[PDB]
Formats: sequence, structure tokens, C-alpha cells
Amino acid sequence: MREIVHIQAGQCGNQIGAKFWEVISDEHGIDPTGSYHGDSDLQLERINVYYNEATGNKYVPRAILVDLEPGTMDSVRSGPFGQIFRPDNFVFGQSGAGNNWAKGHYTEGAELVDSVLDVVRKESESCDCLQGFQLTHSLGGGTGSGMGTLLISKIREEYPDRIMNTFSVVPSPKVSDTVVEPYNATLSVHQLVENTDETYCIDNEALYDICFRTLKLTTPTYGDLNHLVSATMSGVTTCLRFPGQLNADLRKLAVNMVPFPRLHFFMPGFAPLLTVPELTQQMFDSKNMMAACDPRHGRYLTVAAVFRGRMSMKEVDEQMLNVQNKNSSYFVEWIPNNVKTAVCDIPPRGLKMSATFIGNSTAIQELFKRISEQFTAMFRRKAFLHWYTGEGMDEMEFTEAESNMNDLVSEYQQYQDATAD
Amino acid sequence: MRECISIHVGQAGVQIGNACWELYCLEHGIQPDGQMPSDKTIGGGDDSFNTFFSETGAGKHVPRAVFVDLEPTVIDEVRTGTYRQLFHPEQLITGKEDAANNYARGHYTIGKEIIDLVLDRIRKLADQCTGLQGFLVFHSFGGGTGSGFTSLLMERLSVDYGKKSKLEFSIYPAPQVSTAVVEPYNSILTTHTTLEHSDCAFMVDNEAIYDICRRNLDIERPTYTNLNRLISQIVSSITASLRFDGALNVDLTEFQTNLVPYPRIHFPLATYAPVISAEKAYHEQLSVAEITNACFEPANQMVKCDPRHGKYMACCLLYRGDVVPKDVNAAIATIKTKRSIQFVDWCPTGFKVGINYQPPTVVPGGDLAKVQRAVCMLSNTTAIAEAWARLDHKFDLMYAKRAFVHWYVGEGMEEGEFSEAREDMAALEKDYEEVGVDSV
Amino acid sequence: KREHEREVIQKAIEENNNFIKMAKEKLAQKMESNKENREAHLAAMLERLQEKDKHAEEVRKNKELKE
Ligand SMILES: Nc1nc2c(ncn2[C@@H]2O[C@H](COP(=O)(O)OP(=O)(O)OP(=O)(O)O)[C@@H](O)[C@H]2O)c(=O)[nH]1
Ligand SMILES: Nc1nc2c(ncn2[C@@H]2O[C@H](COP(=O)(O)OP(=O)(O)OP(=O)(O)O)[C@@H](O)[C@H]2O)c(=O)[nH]1
Ligand SMILES: COc1ccc(CNc2c(-c3ccccc3O)nc3ccc(F)cn23)cc1
Ligand SMILES: [Ca+2]
Ligand SMILES: [Mg+2]
Ligand SMILES: [Mg+2]
Repeated sequence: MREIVHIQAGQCGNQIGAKFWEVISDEHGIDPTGSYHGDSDLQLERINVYYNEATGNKYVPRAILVDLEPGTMDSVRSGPFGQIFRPDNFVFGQSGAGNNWAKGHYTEGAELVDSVLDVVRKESESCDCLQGFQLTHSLGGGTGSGMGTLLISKIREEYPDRIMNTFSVVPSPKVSDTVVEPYNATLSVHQLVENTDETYCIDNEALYDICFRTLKLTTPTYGDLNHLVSATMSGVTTCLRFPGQLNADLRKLAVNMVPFPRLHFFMPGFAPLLTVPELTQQMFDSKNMMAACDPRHGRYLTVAAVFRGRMSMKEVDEQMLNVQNKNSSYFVEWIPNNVKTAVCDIPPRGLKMSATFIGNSTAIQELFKRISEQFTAMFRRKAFLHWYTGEGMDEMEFTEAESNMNDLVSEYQQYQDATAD
Repeated sequence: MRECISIHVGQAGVQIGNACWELYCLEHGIQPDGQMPSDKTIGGGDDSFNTFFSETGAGKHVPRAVFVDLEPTVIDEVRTGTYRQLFHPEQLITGKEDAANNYARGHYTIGKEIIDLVLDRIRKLADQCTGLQGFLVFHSFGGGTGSGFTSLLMERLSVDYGKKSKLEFSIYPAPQVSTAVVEPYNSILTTHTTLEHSDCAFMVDNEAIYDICRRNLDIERPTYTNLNRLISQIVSSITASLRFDGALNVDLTEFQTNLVPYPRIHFPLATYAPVISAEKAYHEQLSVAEITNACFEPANQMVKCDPRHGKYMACCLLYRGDVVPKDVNAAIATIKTKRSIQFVDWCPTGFKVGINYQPPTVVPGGDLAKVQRAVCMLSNTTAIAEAWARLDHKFDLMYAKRAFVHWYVGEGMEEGEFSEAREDMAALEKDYEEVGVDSV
Repeated sequence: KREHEREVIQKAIEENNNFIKMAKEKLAQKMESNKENREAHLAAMLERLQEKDKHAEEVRKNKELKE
């Protein structure tokens, strides 16, 4: 199992997508035309996971860039690594989505979807052995929120035995103040719970609060938030991209991290935003979580930890045992050995030592409740439904979407209260 | 004749085959390209080393073995590594996609795509054999390929080769080096489905080996390379009775007669000595009494259990090197008076001894000292049921909530298989308790 | 004694054959139960996805037939 097919959908999807590709290209020694100017063989060893090999030793991202609004094509192409993307994989619709989910999922996205699916098939057929699909998008907008989740459901039908990853950007009043973002997210979440195997909750409220309090910024741009999201996206793909004694792919991740099919919402964390015990304490700290939850208000079902840099592997073992010992109550006792640890020698650009953290915590229900509450404030007085019922939707579908997400919260709560005896 | 075919399954199986076959080549003076200067009979022969190696007409000595994995990365390193010329390309077998830490995919979904090919190749080796003794199967308990493909293979081997003997060297999972949360499920499923088809099974506890590397070899954080080098030494001690001539050499099957009192009780505890660094072995010759005594120190065991709080049903000593019966007998006399050794009332209490004159060897650039003499004890103790118990408890914690069970059911398994397997292990734990109870 | 000597070897053959038989049959049993189960899981997954396509047809025919 080698090749992953990346899909960036909507504005959020395409900007965090571009950053992701800028960083990992830098980490693999790839420049904007797409040559290899590196030095280390480890950079090339599993380059196949994200790149195709064209003539003249030219490495080309396996990315599929999708939006209903053009100009997001222009910005991506005028950006640092815009030259590197494959020209035919840009699949940009006409009239845009204007922050409506029913336009993304039911009408306007429904036409463009087939011409995306053609780029997907072209990319999937040239895969020796395809593992799955990662979709970067947001859940607040229209295209990425709604077309993104139709693509998911349509890719699922042609490739139902392949893994479906999402980097799902969750919306917050502090970053964007569009009013219907709690509708769009709750509709998306009702799709995600059924059709993805694993979703990383990158969350705008957490990213704002980090940018503000940790990084000092008094009012931050999108570019500031995305410096974080790219650092995370670099970290939770390290075990896919570099060799290591561990072999690591999207299914092995899913099997080991997801104890119940519906509880596939991960809380990521990065550190720093320096020594091994401090790294280890920082990454289990609620300030370093890219979702806006507190580990100490629930329990970890499972954790992956990834350390990058030259460091004593003995020291890392002793520390990871340490935080499990000192924080024993915040892991469920009925899953043994539920915190694992990898180490890549090669650190990221800038830092000499990093540590990235993937947690499936039952405290992720704090995120689904904050969304649920902003949603329920609107829906119970039918606000802004002409946007949705106008494109054809029923009211039923809002009740189901709301109820499904409350079940998800209730189930996260059930396994938090569970006991070994 | 008396040929023995080795089958190496999944990463652990493969990487331990490297350690083993590298070691056997050094033990018999076989060069990387497969040539053996000291073999005057070119093309074939009847020599003791021919139980593990066929000869070609060109003078190549070729392992009677097959490496099998459902993904190419581990076997690709055998294809391009120091010993790439030793193996015929058809012995090294790979798929495109792994079992993903799932017994089900290893047994059914990915596994049934490659199984006929694997048996076809095993068959090609079996037909180079004038009197095939049986198979040696190397695999992890915890992997998806190691657990599920091995189970499928063992089932199929019982069909193609009847009652022809099958030995397992099984890697038992440990948290220090564990790769998957679901290892306890895989372990209990493979153990269950393999138990009627295996004749003897040497468990190796990764933790036990991990502890030995830290404690005795001064290794701060042992890798797989460190563990496999130690394991290959133990494997070598056990197979050395098959690979060497000797006046005092007792064959491995004769030990098996003593080691297996009922079909299900076929899990011997191994213990190896001396494991010592060069630094510590310098000006420090270890006598027969010291290494024999070290066999009853439970820190030297391959599985973490306590034989002292259990009962022996057999005790075999496999010595290699500068050892003569006199020293062995004196050493055993000392141990009987000074140590905690209680047999069940239905076994005779005699220790069965075997001796190979070929002293043990070391792989270049390793951590073990070259020593003049060495010993592997194979005991059948009820204590080893402790290992089943620990693992069965981890299984029960998860199975009570159905954690991860959907990943197995989605690939076609039913809940029935899980509980059927767990009850078999419940019965096995009860069997190991029964044999220890005194008669009336 | 000679007739007993033939009964014992016939028994040894019989039981060896029986093991090979019931292992062969037990195995074919499981592989067939599994394939039916795996296929039934994927058939249900695809039938839930084809039930969405058919709900998307109702929403696209509520915009076109409400104007
Ligand atoms: N973290 C982060 N969030 C972003 C970025 N760009 C947009 N967003 C968020 O995206 C959400 C809105 O979705 P967009 O991706 O802009 O919209 P879209 O899904 O493309 O839909 P349309 O613009 O309606 O076609 C809001 O919550 C924004 O704050 C970004 O670069 N980084
Ligand atoms: N002693 C030892 N143990 C190993 C080695 N490689 C992996 N393991 C252990 O084996 C278990 C994992 O099984 P693997 O053999 O890697 O898995 P696999 O059989 O290749 O199965 P998949 O990779 O899931 O198809 C864990 O307990 C590992 O610590 C090795 O070289 N030596
Ligand atoms: C209980 O937790 C796990 C068990 C197995 C896996 C699969 N592979 C994997 C991963 C991993 C896999 C895919 C993508 C990103 C990743 O970071 N990271 C680790 C770290 C340690 C380790 F032992 C395995 N890891 C994941 C988690
Ligand atoms: Ca010869
Ligand atoms: Mg847009
Ligand atoms: Mg493997």
C-alpha cells in the first residue's frame, strides 16, 4: 500500500492544501518546477505516497484542486508551489457557492462532481496500490462543507474498500462571523460520522486562541492559523512519508485508533508552538490542542505520538510511561497499551525537535456541543432556512443531522463512563 | 535426509529468518554467495547440515526455506541485502498490500489471494526432499499476517502434508515494541486456530528478550536487530541437534517425546545462557555449573513466568561447545539440592541432556560475547500458562466493550469466532492447571 | 495377532485421513461463511450509499418542481 490521493476543496481546503504541499515538498527536497535538490535518500524512499514520477525526474503532487469559485485557481497557481501542480487536475466551477450547504451537496456541486470524479479516476488508476483519500476542507463554508461531503460519499461508492481521511476545519465566531456556519458544520458532521474512517478536527477556535495567547498575535490573519495547521498536517503524515522501522499507513492508523466506527474524530496537538520531558508535557497540554477541548474533561480511548529530531529513544520511552503513570485516570482502562510512540530522525524546517500528537478523546464532545448549541439557537426559530429549503431540502434532514450529532456526543459519553469490571 | 523446511511469515518471521540464516551460514562456513569450501561433495550430500540446506551443481548451498509477507518492504531488503544470492527468487514471496494488524485480512481477505502460490512454492522445496521431517514456522502472534496468514497456512499444511511434524517459533507481544492495540485479539485467534495443527510451539516473549538486552548486554533501548540476534542464538541452540553430527547429540524429536505429554501441552519454556557482553566475558570463563545454574534463573527465560511457583513435566538441557557429561552431571546434582524444582507426580524427574561439540558463534559486529560453551534449557512447566493468562486478560478487557471488533466483522468474521477462541484458551488454562494437580 | 496387527494400522490410516478430511471441510466451511459475510457487509454499505443518490434525486426534483 503506497499511493494516497489528496483532494483540496473550497477556499479553506485549497489554502491549507497549498501550505501542506509547500511544507512536505520542502521536507522531501522538491522545488516549484518539481526536481529533487535534497541530499538524503530518506526524502525519496516513500515519495510515491504523495507524488507521481513524470519524465525528466519530475515529481508531481497527486492532488485534486476543487472549488466552485475561480481565482482560488489563480492564487494557488500564483503561489510559491503553483507551477508544480498538474494543470488538468484543477477543476474549478463557475458561479461559486455563497456559504450554502445545499448548493454544495445537492445542486451546484452535483454538476461539477462528475468532472472531479474523472480526475480522481485518472489519479487512482495510475496507483500501483492505492490506500485511500485525504480531503482538506472546512465545514463552515459552502463548497468544501457540502461538495466536499458529496465527493466523500461518491468516492466511497467507487472505492468502498479504501480509506477516507479528512482534515476537517471546524468553524468559530472569533475567526469568521458568518451567521449560518453552525448549520453547515452540523450538516457536514451528519455525513462525516457515516462516510469517513478518520477525521482530524482542525478547529478555528483553538487556532485563534493559540495564535492569540501563545504566539502573542493581537488579531491574526488566516496565514497565522495556517502556519499551525500546516505544522500539524506535516506531523500526522510523518509516518506515512518517511521510512522508519515502523511501516505505518492509513488503515493501520484507523484499525488501531478507532475502537468504534463512529468515534473517528481525532484531536490533534503539536509542540512547541527544548527538551524531551518538556515536549512530552506540552503535547498533552490543553493549550497545544488544535481542537478546543480539555483532555482532562474526558478520557483517551487511544493515542498516537510522533517525535521528530535527534533525541535519546530511551528518554522518550521513560517520558511517555511517565505521563501515562501520572495521568492514569485520563486513559480508559479497558483498552491496554493504548498510547503508542514513533520517532522520525528528520525534524521539520525551523525546529530541531518537534512532537505531534493524535488523540481520540471522549472530550471531543466539547467541540460537538459548542457547534450543537450555536446550531440549536438558530434552528429552533427556523432562521435562514430559505437558503436551504429553497435549494430543495426538507426540514427532516436538519432534525436527523442534529440528532445524529447528539448521539455521537452521547456515545462519546457512554465510553467515558465505562468501567473495566 | 531428515530434511526440515523453514517458513518465515510476516515482518517478525522474515527479520528473524535473516538473523537465523545469517547465523547458520557462519556456523557452517557458508559464504554469502552460497559457496562452502569445506564441502567436497558438490551438488548434494547426506551431511548433517543438508537438513537445512540443499546444494546446487554449481556448489551453491541454498536454505530450505520460504519467506512470505503480504507487503514487499521487508522481503525487498532480503532481495538486495548481504545474502540476496543465497535465496532463489521464488523462495522470497510478497503481495502488494498488508493485513493491517487484522487477523481477518491475513486469514481471509488479502491472504487467500496468495495462499496457493505459497503452497505451490513450499511444494517445490518438499519435492527436493528424500525424507522430509517437517516444517518450522516463524511468525508473530500480534501481526495481521503473522497471526492470520500463519493460521491459514498451518490449516492448509495439515491438509497437504497430513501429520508431518510442525514446530512454531511464535513472537509473543510486548508493550515496549508493540505496533497495534489489537495484538491480544490477533494472538488469541491464531493460538486458537493453530492449536490442533502445531506439534510443538516455542513462544518468545519480546519483553523477556527486551529485558535481557538491557540487563545483560548493556543496551539502552534495543531495536529489533538487537532482539533477533539473541533469538537466533536460541533458535540455533534448538536446531543445532538437527544440523550437526555428534556422539552425544540427542536429536530434537527425542526431546519432543519428553516435552509433550498431551497434544495440547506443547509449549516449552526456553532459557539460554550465557548472554554476556564482550566487556564482561574478558578474563571471565563461564564453567558448565555456572551456565547450567543460569538456566534456572528466571531472568534468563524467553517467556516471563515463574517456574518456581509451578510444576515441571520435563527438563531438557541442550549444551553446545566444550562440554562433557561428567561436568553436566555434577552441575545437575548441585542444582537439585540447591534450587526450586518440583515435578508433577506422574513424570520421572530425570533431566535429559544433549551435547554438540561445535561451539556457538557470533555474527560480526554484534553485542554477544563469543563463549567456549553454552546451553539452552527446554522445560515444560505449568508456569508458562501465566503468559496465556496475561494475554487472555487483555483480550477480555477489550472484548467486553467490543472495542475494535467491527474491523474484524467487516472483513467477514463473526462474534462467534472470538468467543469460541477465548473458550478454547479458557480450556487451555484449565488444562495447564489440571496436569499439575496430584493423582489419587 | 496378525488380524489385530492389520486393524491397528488400518485405524492409524483411518484417523490420519479423518483429520485431513475434517480440516479440509472445516476450512472450506469458514472461507465460504466469510466471503458471504464480507460481501453482505459491502452490499449493505453500497445499498446505503445508493439510497443517498436516490434522496439527492428527490431534493433536485424539489427545486425544479417548486418554481
Ligand atoms: N484555518 C483557516 N480557516 C479558513 C481559511 N480560509 C477560510 N477559512 C474558514 O472557512 C470557513 C468558510 O468556508 P470557506 O472555505 O471560506 O468557504 P467554501 O467552503 O470555499 O464555500 P464558498 O466560499 O461558499 O464557495 C470559515 O469558518 C473561515 O474562517 C484558512 O486559510 N484557514
Ligand atoms: N522479535 C521481533 N519482533 C518483531 C519484529 N518485527 C515485528 N515484531 C513484533 O511483531 C508484532 C507485529 O507483527 P508484524 O510481524 O510486524 O506484523 P505482520 O505479520 O507483518 O502483519 P501486518 O504487518 O499487519 O500484515 C509486534 O509484537 C512487534 O513488536 C522483529 O524483527 N523481531
Ligand atoms: C495505539 O495507537 C496506534 C497503533 C498503531 C498505529 C498505526 N501506525 C502509527 C502511526 C501513524 C499511522 C498513520 C498516520 C500517522 C501516524 O502517526 N503513528 C504511530 C506511532 C506509534 C506506533 F506504534 C504506530 N503508529 C497508530 C496508532
Ligand atoms: Ca555436500
Ligand atoms: Mg469559496
Ligand atoms: Mg507487516
